[PDB]
Amino acid sequence: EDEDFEILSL
Amino acid sequence: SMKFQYKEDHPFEYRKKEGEKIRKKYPDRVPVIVEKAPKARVPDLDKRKYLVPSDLTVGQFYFLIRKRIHLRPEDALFFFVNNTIPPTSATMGQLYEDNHEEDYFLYVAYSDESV
Repeated sequence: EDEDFEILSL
Repeated sequence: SMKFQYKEDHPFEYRKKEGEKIRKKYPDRVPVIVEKAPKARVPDLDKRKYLVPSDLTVGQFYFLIRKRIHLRPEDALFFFVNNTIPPTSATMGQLYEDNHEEDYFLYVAYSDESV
């Protein structure tokens, strides 16, 4: 959640 | 001409600075803003801004959204980007390359109706 952006993985 | 709240709530120059920063900080990811198409009869997605691996597929993103909003699995789910529905096997990186706006964000709407 960097700078209100949710960080997804895969 | 679908409205997106992140666009409705911020001026262009703010958005473009922010898209360029995040693209500089995470070069193998793309920033994506996702919102339900208005008056689609599906649950809303509360979190709207995502930083997604460029190799993530559309179908993988579908599956994540379906889980988050508790979509029943008989219900369909479609992405719209510039009025097109991408192939489920497309990558989000390719979708971003083909469709990102001049603020360096990709905007995605969704519905359970394709038409």
